Amino acid sequence: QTQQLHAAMADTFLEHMCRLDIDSPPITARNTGIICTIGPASRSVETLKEMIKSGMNVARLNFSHGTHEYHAETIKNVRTATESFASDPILYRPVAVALDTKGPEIRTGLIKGSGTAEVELKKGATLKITLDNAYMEKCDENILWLDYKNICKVVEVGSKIYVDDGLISLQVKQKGADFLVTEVENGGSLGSKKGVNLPGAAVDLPAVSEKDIQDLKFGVEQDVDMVFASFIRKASDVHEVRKVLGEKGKNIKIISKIENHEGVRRFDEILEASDGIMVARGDLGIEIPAEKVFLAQKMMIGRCNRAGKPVICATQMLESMIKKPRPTRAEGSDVANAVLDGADCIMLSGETAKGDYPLEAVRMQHLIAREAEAAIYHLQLFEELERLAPITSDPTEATAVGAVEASFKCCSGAIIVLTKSGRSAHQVARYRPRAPIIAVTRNPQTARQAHLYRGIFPVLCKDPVQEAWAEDVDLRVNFAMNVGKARGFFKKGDVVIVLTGWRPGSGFTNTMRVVPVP
Amino acid sequence: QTQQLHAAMADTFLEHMCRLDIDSPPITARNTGIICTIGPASRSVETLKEMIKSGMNVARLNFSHGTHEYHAETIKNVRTATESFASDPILYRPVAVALDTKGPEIRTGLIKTAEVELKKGATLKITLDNAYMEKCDENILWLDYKNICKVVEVGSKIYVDDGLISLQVKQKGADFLVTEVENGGSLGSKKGVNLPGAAVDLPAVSEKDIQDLKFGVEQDVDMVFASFIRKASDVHEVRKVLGEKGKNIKIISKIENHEGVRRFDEILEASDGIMVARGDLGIEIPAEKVFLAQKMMIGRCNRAGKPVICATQMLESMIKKPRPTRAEGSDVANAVLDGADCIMLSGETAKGDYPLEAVRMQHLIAREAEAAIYHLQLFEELERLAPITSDPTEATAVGAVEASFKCCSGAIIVLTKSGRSAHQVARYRPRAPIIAVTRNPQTARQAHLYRGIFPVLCKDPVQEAWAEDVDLRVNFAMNVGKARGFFKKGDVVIVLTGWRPGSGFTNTMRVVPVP
Amino acid sequence: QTQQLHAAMADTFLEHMCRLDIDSPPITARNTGIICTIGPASRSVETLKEMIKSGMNVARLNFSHGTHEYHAETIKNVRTATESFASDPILYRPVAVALDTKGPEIRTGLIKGSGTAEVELKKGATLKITLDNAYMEKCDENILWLDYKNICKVVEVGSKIYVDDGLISLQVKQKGADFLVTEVENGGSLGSKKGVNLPGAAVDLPAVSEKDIQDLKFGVEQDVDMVFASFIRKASDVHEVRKVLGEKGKNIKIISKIENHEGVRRFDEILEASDGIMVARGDLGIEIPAEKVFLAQKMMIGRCNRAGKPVICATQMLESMIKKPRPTRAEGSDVANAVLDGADCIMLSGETAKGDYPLEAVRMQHLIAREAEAAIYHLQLFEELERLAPITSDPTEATAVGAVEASFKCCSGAIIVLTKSGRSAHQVARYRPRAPIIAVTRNPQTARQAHLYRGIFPVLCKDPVQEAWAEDVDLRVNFAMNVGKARGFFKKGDVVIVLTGWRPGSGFTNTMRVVPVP
Ligand SMILES: O=P(O)(O)OC[C@H]1O[C@](O)(COP(=O)(O)O)[C@@H](O)[C@@H]1O
Ligand SMILES: O=P(O)(O)OC[C@H]1O[C@](O)(COP(=O)(O)O)[C@@H](O)[C@@H]1O
Ligand SMILES: O=P(O)(O)OC[C@H]1O[C@](O)(COP(=O)(O)O)[C@@H](O)[C@@H]1O
Ligand SMILES: [K+]
Ligand SMILES: [K+]
Ligand SMILES: [K+]
Ligand SMILES: [Mg+2]
Ligand SMILES: [Mg+2]
Ligand SMILES: [Mg+2]
Repeated sequence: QTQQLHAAMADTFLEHMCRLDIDSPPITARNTGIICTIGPASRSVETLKEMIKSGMNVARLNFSHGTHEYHAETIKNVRTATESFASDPILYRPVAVALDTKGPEIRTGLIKGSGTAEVELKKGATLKITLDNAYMEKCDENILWLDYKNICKVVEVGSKIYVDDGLISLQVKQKGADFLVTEVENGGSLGSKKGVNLPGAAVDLPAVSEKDIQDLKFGVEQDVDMVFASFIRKASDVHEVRKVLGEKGKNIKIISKIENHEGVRRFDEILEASDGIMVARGDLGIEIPAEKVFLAQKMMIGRCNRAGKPVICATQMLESMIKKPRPTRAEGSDVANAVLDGADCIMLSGETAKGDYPLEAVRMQHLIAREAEAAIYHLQLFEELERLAPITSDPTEATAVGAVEASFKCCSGAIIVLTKSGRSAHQVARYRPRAPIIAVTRNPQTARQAHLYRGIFPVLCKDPVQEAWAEDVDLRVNFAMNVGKARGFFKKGDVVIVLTGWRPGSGFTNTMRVVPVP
Repeated sequence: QTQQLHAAMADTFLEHMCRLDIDSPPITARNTGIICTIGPASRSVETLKEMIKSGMNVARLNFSHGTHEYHAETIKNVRTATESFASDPILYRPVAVALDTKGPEIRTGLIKTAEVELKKGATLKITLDNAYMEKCDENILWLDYKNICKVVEVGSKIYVDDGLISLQVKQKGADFLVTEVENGGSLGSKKGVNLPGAAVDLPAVSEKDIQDLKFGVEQDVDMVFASFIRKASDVHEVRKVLGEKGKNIKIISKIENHEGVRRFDEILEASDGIMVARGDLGIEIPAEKVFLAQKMMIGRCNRAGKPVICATQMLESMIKKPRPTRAEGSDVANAVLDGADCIMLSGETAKGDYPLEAVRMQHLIAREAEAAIYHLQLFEELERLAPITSDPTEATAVGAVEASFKCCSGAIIVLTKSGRSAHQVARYRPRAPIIAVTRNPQTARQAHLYRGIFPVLCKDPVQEAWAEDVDLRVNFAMNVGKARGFFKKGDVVIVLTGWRPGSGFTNTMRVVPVP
Repeated sequence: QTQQLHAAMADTFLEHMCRLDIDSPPITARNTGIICTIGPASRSVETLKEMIKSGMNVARLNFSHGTHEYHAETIKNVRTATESFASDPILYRPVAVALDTKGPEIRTGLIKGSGTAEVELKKGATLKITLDNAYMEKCDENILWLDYKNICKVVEVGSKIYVDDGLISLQVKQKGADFLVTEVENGGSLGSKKGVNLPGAAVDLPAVSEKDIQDLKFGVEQDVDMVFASFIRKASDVHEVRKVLGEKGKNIKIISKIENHEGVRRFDEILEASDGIMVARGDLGIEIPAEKVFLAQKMMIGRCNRAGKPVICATQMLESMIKKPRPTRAEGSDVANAVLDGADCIMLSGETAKGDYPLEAVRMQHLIAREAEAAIYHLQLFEELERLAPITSDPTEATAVGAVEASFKCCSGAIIVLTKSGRSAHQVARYRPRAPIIAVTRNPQTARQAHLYRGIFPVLCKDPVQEAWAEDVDLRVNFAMNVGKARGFFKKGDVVIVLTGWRPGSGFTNTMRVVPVP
C-alpha cells in the first residue's frame, strides 16, 4: 500500500491506471533530475544553498543574455554554495553547471527612447521591417528593425513572422530587398530585443556564430560540465560544436536542443552525434503548430530511452509559478506526464531565473517527480526496454539487466554501483529500475554529469585509495550504505543490490550482490 | 543461425512457430532428465555403462514385479556401472536410483506361461475362489481383489492387461461376475486390471509396500514413485513409513486415476514432485482426455516450481523396432515443450530389443525441443506468477537467469550443498544449462529431477581458505563444461555463489569469461 | 464449466494450461477434418457408410498401389455410401475424394519364390544392391534390386540407405556401376516392393512421371476434389501438376506433400503456388533426422495458418490401432497436439486402409480433436492471427473478422455463411473461431473441398433458386439453422452469427447479423 505497489502489480495498463492511489505515499528517493536556470531571482549564495537543499541538481546559465563576467560570477556563487556542504561528505550533493548557447537567435532592436519602453500593437495595423542600422535603436509602431540581414531572401509573401515568443504575429503583405511591409494579425505590447521566429523559412544562420565560439571557449575555461547547444538542425551542427570544445573540452557533454522542424526531421543523425537531447518547447512550439508539440516531445523522449541517452524536457513547465506560489492544474499534469513519458531531467527557466518563488518551484518539481515515478508502469516499461535493446556479449550489460530484474524481485532500497566514468551507472539507468542508483565515484566530474540520467544519485568519495584494492572497493560500498541510511532511502536489514568489477579500471563491472544493509 | 535463436526473437508464438528451422542445430547440452526402467534387457553392468554414456540419469526399479534379492542386485549393478566412471571426476555422471511401488494394483491369476484367447461376445465368469487362483482360462477368471463384487454394478466395464482386453458386467452377486467380452485378445498371467467408474478401497500403502519402502531406505535409494496416489493423506502415509531414517528421500506421486486428478492441488502440496502416469490414467479416464490432464499437471508443477515427469509409451514401438513412430517423436518433443522436467522409458529399456537406441533418441529429441521453447513468453510468465519475496536467494536466481538470456551464456554455474540454490534457478527455465557443483552425492543424484540441472560432484578435498575452496569448485565446473563441449575459451558463463559457507546464503552473481 | 471456458479466461498461456479440466466436457461440434485412407479393410459400401457416420470427411486413395479399375470401384463405393444419406438432406454430409500420387518413389523388386515371401536381414551381413533387371523378381538376402536406375550416381561410400519405411538401414561400402555393396546396420525381415530412401542424396526422378500423368488424367475423369502431390521439391513441380489437370480440372485443389529436405527449404515458394500442404511425416522422418520432424511440422502449420491455407498433418498418428482397438498414449497425445499446433485436418493411413479397427480409429480422431479444439488458447491465437494479417480494404475481410470477434463476445453456437466458391467461408476459418462455421452452398464441389479448412461444416442446399433473392437468402440461412438444431450444435434461443452479401454472385459478402435461433 505504498510506492503504488498495488498498481505496479496490474497485468494491464488500464488496470494499472485504475489502481493508482492518492493515499499510497511514495518513497523518499527522487529519480528525475531537476535543472534550474539561474538569474536575478536565484544567483545569490544564500538562496543557492536553499535551491540545493530543495533538490537542484544542475544549474543552467542562459548565454542569450548577460556578459562573460556576470556569468563567471554566477558560477563562482554556485560553486561556493555547493562546497558549503562538503563539510559532511555523506550529505554533500554534487551540483553540475550547464551552458545554454545563444545559437542562431533572431532578435528585434531597441525601442526608441526609454529602456522599458514598449509599443502597443493593434490587429490590422501596419508594420514595416527594415535592416537599416539607423533604425536599430529606433524601433516603434510603424518601423521595426531585425538583426537578420538576409531575412528578405527567405521570407515570401503570405509568410508569418512571430515576435515576442509567439505572442505577436505579423503577415507578409509586400516585400522588397532591405524592407518588408506587414499586417499585424495578433497584437500586444512589444519591448526591445524580442525573439523572432520564421515558421515557413529556411533560416540560413551559422550553428556556431563567433559569439557562440567565444561563449563555448569561456565555458571550457570555467570547467562547466555540459553544454546545451541551441537550434541544432543536423549532425554536422553537433560536430562543429564538438570541434570548438576540442581536446581540452573533450569530456564536457553536449546536449543538442531541438527547437525547429529540421531538428525534428533529422533527429536520428543528431541524437547519434550528441550526448543527450533537450526538447526545447518554447521555440519548438512556435516553429511548428503548438498542437503538434506533444508528439515531438513523445517521439524524442521515446527514442532517447530506446538509445540510452538522457533527454531533458524543458520550458513553461510551471510558468504560473513566476507570479504565484502554486502551479496550475495543467502545470501539475505536465511535469508528471514528462516523467511518465520517460524524461531523465526536467527544466525550470523563468520560474527560478526571475520568478518571485524560485524555491517553491524547485520543491514542487521534486514533489511531482516523486509521485510520478511511483506511478510509472515498470512491468511493461522494463519488458519493452529488454526487447528493443539489442543482444550483446558485454558482461556489464548482462550484469546491469540482472541487477535490475533483481531490484524488482526483492524491492531493494537501492542499487549501488562503483564507477569511474559513470558508464556502469548509465547502463543500469537505461533499464529504469524503481529503486535509486547510488553511483559511488572518486571523479568529481563523473558525479556532476551523472544527474542527466534518471535514477542516478551520485556520491563523491573523497577518501584516499587503500593499498588493498579489495578493501578499497568495500570502503566505497560502505560509503554508499552510510549515504543511503542518512538520506532515509533504506535502513539496516533492508536488502540492496551492489555492483562491482572483477579488477580495477573502467569497463569491468560484472558482479552483482544481494546484500543486507549493515 | 543456431539454437532456434531466430525463432526465439519473434514477437508472437505464431511467428515463433513459423521461424522454427530444421537446420538450426541445438547446443550440445541437454536439459530434460531421462529416466529408464531397468529389467532383463538392461540390468547387466555392460549394458548399464552404455545407458549412462547414452544419457540415462535415473534408474527406475519397478516393484510391481521381482523379489528384493533381484532388485538389490540390479542396484548393485547400477552402482557398479556408475562407479566405473569415477576414474575421471571431470566425466563422472551421478546416477539416481528410484523405487516405484506396486501400490493398490489389481491382478489376474495364473493360467491353467501360456495364453488363452478371448473372443468378442464370449462369456467369462469372474471368481474369487482361491482354488481357481492358478487356473484361469477362456471361461473362468480369478482376480486378487476380494471386494470387487461390492464396487462393481450391472453394466460396469473391466479392462484387463493394460486396457487391451475389455469386459462388460452382465450379472452380479458375491464371488461371481458374469461378463461379456467386448475386445478380444490373448490374456496371460497376472495382468493389470482396471475398473474405471469404480472407487477401489484398497490400502494406499499395503503390507508389501511397507516392506518395499524399507528396502528403499536400506538400499539408500534417492526417490520413490508412489503408485495410485489419490489424496494428500496417501502421501503422508508413505512419508511416515519412510520415516525418520528415510526423510531425505524425495517422494514423487504418481497420478493415475480420476481422484488424483481432482485432488491434484493437495497432492502436489504434500509431494516433492509428480509423475504423470499415463498408462493407468488413460484407462481410468477416457484416453482422449489424457493430454488435458498431462498439460494441467505440467503447468501446475511449473507454477509451483516442483518437478514433474512424463511417463509411459513415449517410444513404445521401439520395444520391437530401432526407430520410433512419428507420434512417438512428437509426443516426447511436446512433453518437453509443455514443460516436463523429466521423461521416462519403461518397456523400452526394461525388456525391449533396443534399449540404448531408445535412450539416445530421447536425448536427441529433448535437445531439439529445448531449443524450440519460446522462452520470451515462458520466462515472462513464470517471472510474473512468482510472488515477490524478501529472500535474497530468489532475487539472485532471477537476476542470474535474466542475465543468461541477455548474453546467451554457455551455462549458469551454481554451488549448492542441498540443491536448493540450483532448484531456484531451474524454476525460471533458462535456455542455458545449470551446472550445479556439490560435494553431497545425494544432492547430486536428486538434482536430475529438475529441468536443466546438470549436477557435477566434486571429489576434491576442502581447501582451508574458503574463497579458494569456492574458486576451485567454480573452476571444476568450467572444466566439466569445456570437456563436455557446452562451451569453450572466452565464452561467457554466469556464476552463482554465496558470501559465506553453509546453506542459505547464495547472493552473488558474476558474469565471467571461460578460461 | 464446459468447453474449457474457465481456461479460455486466463491472462497467460501458463495459467491457461493450469485450468484445463478433464471434467469440462466439449460441445458436440468437431472442427478438425478427418481424412481416411481407403483399402481392403474399409472399401465395402457397408463399412464406408459407417466410416461416414463415424466422421470421415475425405476419402484418400493411395495411387502408389492398385490399378485404375480397382480405384474406380473404390470411388464408386465412396459415392454409393455418401449418396445413401441424401434421402435426408438435413443429415447429408458431403464426402470428398482425394487422390494421392505415387511420385518419384524408389522401390525394391520381388522376393524370389513365394509372392508373399520375406527374407531376413541380419546386422553385419553384406547385401548387394543391383540394377541388372535380371534380378528384379529374384531378390533375396544377398542381392536386392530396386527401380531407380541412377542410384549409383547419387550415393557415395559412407551413404545411408533405408528400406521399408526406414525399418532397415544399409550403409554403402563400395559403389560400382550397376551395383552397390552394402553392410546391413539395422536388420529386420524384408518383403517385396518396399520404399527406399536416400537421406544424403540429390535424387533426380521426375516431379511428374508418365505414370503420374495417366494417374492425374484418371482423377480428372473421375471428378475428384483434391490431389495430394507426392515429393514436391519446388514451385515448378506444382505448376507441372496444374498443367496436367488443365481446364477440365482447374478447380481441383492441389495439396503439396512436403516429404524431403528440399521441400522444407523451399517451403515458401511451394506454399505460394499450392492450394494447401500436407506434412508427410513418413518419408520426412527418414529423409531428415526423426527428432527434427516436430520442428518441420510446426513450421509448416504455422506458416499455412499465417497465409490462410489448408495444412494436413499425416502418417502414424494412430498406428498401433492397426492391431489394437486402443491407441497408445503417444498417439493420443500426437493427435491432440496436431490440432493444438493449428492443423486443419488430420489423416489416417494403414489404420483405416488395412487394419482391424478402422471404425475405432476414425472415432478416436473425432473424440481427441473435439477435446483438443476446446483446449486451444483462442485469446492469443486470434490476437496474433489478426495482428499478422496484412491490412486490406476488402470488405469481406473486415466482415469475417468482425464475425469472428462477435462469435467470441456472445459465445455463439455457429457462424453461418452462404458461399458459392467457398471463399467467404475460408476467410472466416483463417481467424480460427471456437464456433463451428456452417457453410451453405448449392455447389457440390465447393462443399466437398471445404473439409480442408478447420471449422467449416459444409452443408449442401439442393433447393432451387427463389425468384425473390431476399427469400432465397433466408431460405439458406434457415436450412443452416435446421442443420444445426438436428446435429445438436445449438437449439432454440441460442445466438448465431449469420453472414451474407448485398447482392447475388461471388465476392460481395459484407453483412454480419447476430441472430437468435428459432
Ligand atoms: O563505470 P566504469 O567506468 O566502467 O567503472 C567501473 C569500474 O569500477 C570498479 O568497480 C572499481 O575500479 P577502481 O577501484 O579502479 O575504481 C571496477 O571493478 C569497474 O570495472
Ligand atoms: O544451495 P544451498 O544448499 O543453500 O547452498 C548454497 C551455499 O553454497 C555456498 O556457495 C558454498 O558453501 P560451502 O563452502 O559450505 O560448500 C554458500 O556460500 C551458499 O550459501
Ligand atoms: O464466398 P463467395 O463465393 O464470395 O460467396 C458469397 C456470396 O454469396 C451471397 O451471399 C449470395 O449468393 P447467391 O448468388 O448464391 O445468392 C452473396 O451475397 C455473396 O457475395
Ligand atoms: K539560449
Ligand atoms: K509399479
Ligand atoms: K503416394
Ligand atoms: Mg532557444
Ligand atoms: Mg501404473
Ligand atoms: Mg510418402
